Amino acid sequence: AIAKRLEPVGKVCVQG
Amino acid sequence: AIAKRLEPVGKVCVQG
Amino acid sequence: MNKFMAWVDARFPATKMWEDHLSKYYAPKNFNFWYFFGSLALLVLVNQILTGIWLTMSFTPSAEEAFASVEYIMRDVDYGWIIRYMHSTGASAFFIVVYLHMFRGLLYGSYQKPRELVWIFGMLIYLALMAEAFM
Amino acid sequence: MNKFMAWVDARFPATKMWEDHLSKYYAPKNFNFWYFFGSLALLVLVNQILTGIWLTMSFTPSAEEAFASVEYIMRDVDYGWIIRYMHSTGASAFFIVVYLHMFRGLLYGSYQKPRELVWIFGMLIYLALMAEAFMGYLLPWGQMSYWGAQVIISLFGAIPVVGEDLAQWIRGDFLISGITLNRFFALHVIALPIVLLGLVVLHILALHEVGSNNPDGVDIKKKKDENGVPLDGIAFHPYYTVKDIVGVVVFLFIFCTVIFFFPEMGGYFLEKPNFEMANQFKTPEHIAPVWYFTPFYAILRAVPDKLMGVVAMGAAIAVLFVLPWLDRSPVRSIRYKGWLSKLWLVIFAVSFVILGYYGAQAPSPLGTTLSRVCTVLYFAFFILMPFYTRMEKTKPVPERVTG
Amino acid sequence: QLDHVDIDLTDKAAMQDGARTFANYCMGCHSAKFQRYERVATDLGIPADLMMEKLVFTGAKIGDHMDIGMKPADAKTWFGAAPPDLTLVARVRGTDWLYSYLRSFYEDPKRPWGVNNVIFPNVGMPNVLAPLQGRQVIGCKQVQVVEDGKKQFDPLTGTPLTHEACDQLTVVPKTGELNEAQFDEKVKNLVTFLAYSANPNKLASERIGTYVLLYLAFFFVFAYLLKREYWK
Amino acid sequence: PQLDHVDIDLTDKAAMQDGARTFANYCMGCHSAKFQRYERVATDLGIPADLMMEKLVFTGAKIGDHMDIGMKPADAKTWFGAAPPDLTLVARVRGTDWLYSYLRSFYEDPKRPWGVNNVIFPNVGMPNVLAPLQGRQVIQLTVVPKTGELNEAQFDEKVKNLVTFLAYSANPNKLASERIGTYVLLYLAFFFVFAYLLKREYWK
Amino acid sequence: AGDAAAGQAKAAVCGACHGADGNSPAPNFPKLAGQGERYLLKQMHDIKDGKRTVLEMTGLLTNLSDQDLADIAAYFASQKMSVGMADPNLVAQGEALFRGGKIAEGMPACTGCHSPSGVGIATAGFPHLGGQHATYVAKQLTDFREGTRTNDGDTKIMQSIAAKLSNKDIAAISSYIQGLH
Amino acid sequence: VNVGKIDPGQQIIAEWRGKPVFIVHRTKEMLDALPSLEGQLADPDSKASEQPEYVDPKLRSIKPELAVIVGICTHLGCSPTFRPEVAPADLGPDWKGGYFCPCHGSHYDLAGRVYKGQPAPLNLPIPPYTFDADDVITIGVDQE
Ligand SMILES: COC1=C(OC)C(=O)C(C/C=C(\C)CC/C=C(\C)CC/C=C(\C)CC/C=C(\C)CC/C=C(\C)CC/C=C(\C)CC/C=C(/C)CC/C=C(\C)CC/C=C(\C)CCC=C(C)C)=C(C)C1=O
Ligand code: HEC
Ligand code: HEC
Ligand code: HEC
Ligand code: HEC
Ligand code: HEM
Ligand code: HEM
Ligand code: HEM
Ligand code: FES
Repeated sequence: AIAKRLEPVGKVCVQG
Repeated sequence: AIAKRLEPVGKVCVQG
Repeated sequence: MNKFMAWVDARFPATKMWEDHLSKYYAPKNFNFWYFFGSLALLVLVNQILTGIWLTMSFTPSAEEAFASVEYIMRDVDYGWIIRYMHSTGASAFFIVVYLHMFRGLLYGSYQKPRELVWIFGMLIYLALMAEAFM
Repeated sequence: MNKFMAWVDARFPATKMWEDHLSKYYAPKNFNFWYFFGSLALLVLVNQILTGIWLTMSFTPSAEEAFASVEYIMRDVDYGWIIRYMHSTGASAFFIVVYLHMFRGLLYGSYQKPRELVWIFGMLIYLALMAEAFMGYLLPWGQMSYWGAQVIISLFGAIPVVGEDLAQWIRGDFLISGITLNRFFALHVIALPIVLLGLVVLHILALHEVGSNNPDGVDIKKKKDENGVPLDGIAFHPYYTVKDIVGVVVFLFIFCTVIFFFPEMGGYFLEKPNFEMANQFKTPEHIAPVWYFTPFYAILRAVPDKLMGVVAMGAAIAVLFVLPWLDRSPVRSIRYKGWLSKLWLVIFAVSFVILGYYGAQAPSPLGTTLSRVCTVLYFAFFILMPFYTRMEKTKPVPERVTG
Repeated sequence: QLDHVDIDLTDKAAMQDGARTFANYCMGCHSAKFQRYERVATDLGIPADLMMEKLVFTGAKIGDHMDIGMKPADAKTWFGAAPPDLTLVARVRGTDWLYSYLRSFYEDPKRPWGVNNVIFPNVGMPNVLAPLQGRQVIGCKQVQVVEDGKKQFDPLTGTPLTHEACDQLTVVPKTGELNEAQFDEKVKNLVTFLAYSANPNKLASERIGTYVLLYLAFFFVFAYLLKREYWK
Repeated sequence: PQLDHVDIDLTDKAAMQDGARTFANYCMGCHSAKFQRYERVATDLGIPADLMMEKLVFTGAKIGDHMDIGMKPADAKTWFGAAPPDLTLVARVRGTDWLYSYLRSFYEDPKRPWGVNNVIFPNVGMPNVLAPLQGRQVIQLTVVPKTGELNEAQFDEKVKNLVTFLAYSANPNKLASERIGTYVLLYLAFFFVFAYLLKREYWK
Repeated sequence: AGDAAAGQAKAAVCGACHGADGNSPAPNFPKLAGQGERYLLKQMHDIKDGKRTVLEMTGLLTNLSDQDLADIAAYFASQKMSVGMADPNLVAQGEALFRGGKIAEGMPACTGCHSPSGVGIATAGFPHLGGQHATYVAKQLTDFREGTRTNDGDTKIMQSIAAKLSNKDIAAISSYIQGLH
Repeated sequence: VNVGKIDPGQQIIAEWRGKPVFIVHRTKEMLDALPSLEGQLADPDSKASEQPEYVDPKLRSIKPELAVIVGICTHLGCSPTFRPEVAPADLGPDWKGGYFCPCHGSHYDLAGRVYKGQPAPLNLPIPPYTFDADDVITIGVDQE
């Protein structure tokens, strides 16, 4: 709940 | 007199 | 204790001072609302001294750290926010109480003879308070 | 002006206080060198207050800037070095003058009835002074400052149960840090100065209530003239005011000599290692207290046990409080006490000096042996006082002061 | 055992040479951050432009403190011990200690920097004045003979009578720019500058104190007369 | 200018957590909150220390460190023409209503250095950093349709949560203050009755 | 300690790249003349053991024993490094960086560990720098900055120091060092 | 501090409370030699030293594999040098790994126990730490 509420905005795609 | 007394130790040889 | 007070009184003006200033010191019996403010000014002065002493334990009088040290008092020092609020509200209450005290003096002519020196010392106190609060 | 003073006297007991405390206040006429030190203590207290207020205008009570702020005072502030040396030399001179003051009290039995409360207020003043000087010595934030504070506050860790919690609470941190620095600065700059001023007021008030002792121990109040003035009494103002002015000038000569020519005083007024910034991770090869704390340090170092050493150091100061009840001599002045009292006063002075001298150095075999012997003698001067003050034969005190 | 050095704080030339030595050979690792270039120039008699051109290498202003780029933590990591600020080192250690320490470096392969110090054994400081002094070693050299303080000089030449001792600081010949006397003078000037830096108010302190003591003697005369009189 | 009222609830841990997330992601790039610590924010917002370190501490700082940022005030003042002030106490400097109206009043103004102006703060040096969420807002303020992730209601909640966190940041002692003040006032009312009765007894 | 007299004979193979006396003519080859014997020996041991990677020296030191390396290092340390010339357009910045470092960035001046004249500290192992080729000095500073060269020890003295030097700073300071004496 | 990545016979340096804490992964031969070093230590049982009540008096660590020692020499607070080598030429032949203080030549074993007759009067401090997991420890909170 709190973890989802605090998820960072920036999402990064990573190989594999 | 002071200027000679205060000369920096490191001497650099420069082109021209 | 009776024996202890007898011992003290032969060596200190304890009972004589108590009976000259607080007990056996006969003030007019018709003091009203406006005569609370000398004792309240004393209390606010004591509060200012104590809270300021505790603030000085965490304040940094440097342009780089004064604001930061105040926030450190507000946030990091346990109950430091309480002490700082006591201090600031106590400055404001000091001036409230002192203004009401001076206005009592105006209302009842407490500056008139023989209390001219009382009034002048009060005005010196007020000047010192203005300087203290500004600084 | 006559009219102005008449106006004031109707509204303020100015003339009454002046005639009750300084003029028409008849002190014994046989004060000697040993009675200069109350006025000199007042002068040094005023000097400390003024110079400290001015140092505070430039000092920064943070671990990051305290030492740098002291150097800023020493170099950047106009005449700031003068004010700083006045303050350090004034702390050292405060302890010199106060120790000579206390030794006068010992010499002339000035703690005895009726001056027991005077002595107790004086001892409270001494406790406040020790706390003030200890907390001030931390302010420079040098190596000596930091590590002496560390050891002195670790002493509070010797209390068997609450010792560690009490030490942490005093420090305000898990070690000596800028929190401790700022806290001790606040205590040293306001709280203890206020306590000291109040204690000095109470001390002088008690003295004026019971009157001064004199070198002969003669109660001058017993013999009075037809006007009620003691025969051996003279008005404090102007005679002793001018005498104290001369004493103040002599003290100022010595004080300024130290300030302007020997401010460090061979590293005793300003310790050499304290000119290095505090290092939490390197301690000095030998850490010692300021000289005026050295005697008690020696006592603490003389006791092999830690808690027992702390207790003994505390008792070394606490016994002086009960001194007025330890002395059972029928006479006050050492001039008329028996040979035992003179011998034990000599022993106490020598033991105090030796304890201070050996507490200022790193431990040594002869040093440790003499420190233990002098601790025993220092405590015996008080513990045996109720006995050797009775066993001795005292001379008859003259009815009139000698001179 | 320290060596005594007679340090003249009124010698502007010596302090200037010491300041040059400090700025060149010393401020690489050591700061003098409690001391400003402006005050150093004013007290040493160095013109401000000359101080800027000759002694300020860090791009600081004349009024700036003698700070350096080497941080204490970095230098502690690199050398094993942080090079202390040297503004007050003359007060911390004394001038004799500094004079003996800067001349007591000798080669010691067992040590991290290949050198040790008689005054400061196992010091973490590299011998940065080796180019000037030359290679100094714990070897055998001629030392004046002394028997219970019976020091022998040559009556005629006035030079010492010497015997060989095999545990002495000897400078390897033709290894440094300066001979023993020249390096002695260099170290003396450097320690004189450090002594000034530790106590920059010394000369003014003596002057002001002389005037204060004269005034206090005058005032004592008057107070003593006012006391002895009025006590009749 | 006319401000929009917002009811800030400092007991809403979820709202303050969302506001802290928004502050850490969109605001700490230029603004510091250097007068509060990550540890205290986590404690007051109910955020576990590990979760706070993972989700809100991006500078590599410790949990007990102040919420400092890399952008130095001098550099930011040079770059933007004005220094982004520390936002720890901004809710006390400006108030929650002013912040709520300001963060929703950015509109496009090509004459400005950053292409935006603010109704609450005319000629402000702030770039419109929440444009991705609100969308393109133009002048009365209207949001161009299909230009932001959030609608008007969703963006207002985002600003409200952010302002709520800012409100908490300015005054982290408010909840503890109201709790302590209630007992202090109860004791003083209790003490007043005894003092009043004692005075009444003596003044007979 | 090594023997310079025998090192001269043992150093003939090296003189192909570093010059007969250790004063290399080509900028990319460092001058070994006048370099600290301790530093020279440390570098040669590092290259033997792979702690420092010099591809141009692959297998040149494997057959040389410890005493041979000591002799070669003594021979090169017994010479005098020739002094080059600094670029006038770069000498000011390079001199400022060398003598003062960077107070703001906390970069030390090079005059502490390497002498104000750039002779280094032979006993401490701090290399002689003055007169060293600007190209080689710049390459070494870049390698320290990027971690390519890590044989400065666990303390990472020069890696940390070079981390604070920009490319322009590296070029300017190398040019200044080339003419430093 | 994550300690499962320390290869046999190597140590890492953590920073706790301003102080450097050496975390050493002590191999077998070291712990076999330590019981043979009691004849040269002034405080082999750490009677007068400072350490938690839950560490072994001899090994002075929660578990023999890991050694958590505040790397501050008792004598003047210098950081000892880690010397895991068996018989260094300059540590003498009796060396069996440990800590060598460079400032004044104080010696400690791999358990932080000071050698006899050295400037260091006490053993190296053992900070209050615990094992949250087999590969991670916390320096600052006592073991339950
Ligand atoms: C090497 O090493 C060593 C040396 O070194 C180098 C040494 O030198 C020495 C030798 C050591 C020495 C001899 C040196 C000695 C030095 C010392 C003695 C230093 C000791 C100093 C300290 C460590 C400081 C310790 C301080 C302590 C423990 C005291 C703490 C005090 C406080 C925190 C104060 C508490 C605060 C309070 C109570 C707040 C006030 C509360 C109020 C109620 C205020 C009023 C409030 C109101 C009025 C509101 C309520 C209203 C009421 C009451 C209702 C009615 C209203 C009315 C007003 C009537 C040794 C051994 C050593 O080895
Ligand atoms: C002019 C050439 C210099 C003088 C004069 C001094 N230094 Fe240094 N130094 C350096 C380090 C790493 C240390 C610490 C060593 C240790 O703590 O074991 C020192 C120490 C000193 C001291 C001792 C001061 C004390 O209170 O003990 C003095 C008096 C001193 N230094 C004077 C390093 C360096 C360094 C880096 C290469 C340079 C260039 C210098 N020191 C230069 C001088
Ligand atoms: C850099 C791109 C910024 C980011 C991202 C955010 N802010 Fe900002 N802020 C920035 C500047 C340059 C200024 C000064 C503008 C001026 O003209 O002075 C500001 C100012 C504010 C203010 C005003 C505070 C005051 O005037 O007292 C507020 C309330 C503010 N900023 C809030 C804020 C929020 C909530 C942000 C994340 C949504 C945010 N800022 C990001 C630069 C930048
Ligand atoms: C060309 C084939 C070379 C010969 C023959 C030798 N060396 Fe050399 N060396 C060479 C290069 C290109 C470099 C620089 C590497 C770099 O990182 O840029 C070096 C370096 C050294 C060094 C280091 C010098 C310093 O750090 O100041 C040393 C000490 C060294 N080389 C020694 C050395 C010896 C002993 C040789 C003969 C046995 C020798 N080199 C030959 C290229 C070449
Ligand atoms: C403190 C010690 C410093 C200081 C402040 C600087 N350096 Fe130098 N440096 C140092 C060491 C211990 C070494 C040896 C590295 C090793 O053993 O591998 C070096 C080496 C260099 C080199 C390489 C020289 C060569 O390969 O011949 C260069 C080019 C160098 N250092 C340059 C340099 C510069 C430009 C500095 C100021 C910015 C500087 N150093 C400072 C130790 C130290
Ligand atoms: C008549 C007595 C006093 C008055 C009227 C007074 C008034 C004030 C005022 C108005 C402030 C500003 C507070 C703020 O705006 O946050 C302040 C600050 C401060 N005062 Fe005083 N003061 C008095 C005595 C003292 C004393 C005796 C001390 C120390 C012993 C002290 C210590 C401080 C400190 C450290 C600050 C800065 C911290 C803070 O702002 O809370 N004060 N004072
Ligand atoms: C009995 C009275 C006092 C005594 C015995 C005393 C003693 C001391 C001592 C010994 C020091 C250390 C000085 C040093 O070694 O550098 C010091 C420092 C200091 N004191 Fe006090 N002090 C007294 C009163 C005061 C007062 C009233 C103030 C301020 C109102 C004050 C302010 C300071 C400051 C700011 C410092 C730090 C600067 C410095 O160290 O010189 N002091 N004090
Ligand atoms: C530290 C600041 C102190 C100040 C400013 C001070 C002030 C004075 C003064 C002005 C006098 C009268 C003149 C004189 O007898 O010298 C006096 C007397 C006295 N003082 Fe102090 N005093 C201080 C500390 C102490 C201490 C620490 C003690 C003892 C522990 C003490 C014990 C006494 C006694 C017993 C007397 C009266 C004895 C007699 O009349 O011979 N005082 N004090
Ligand atoms: S610093 Fe460790 S033995 Fe002295």
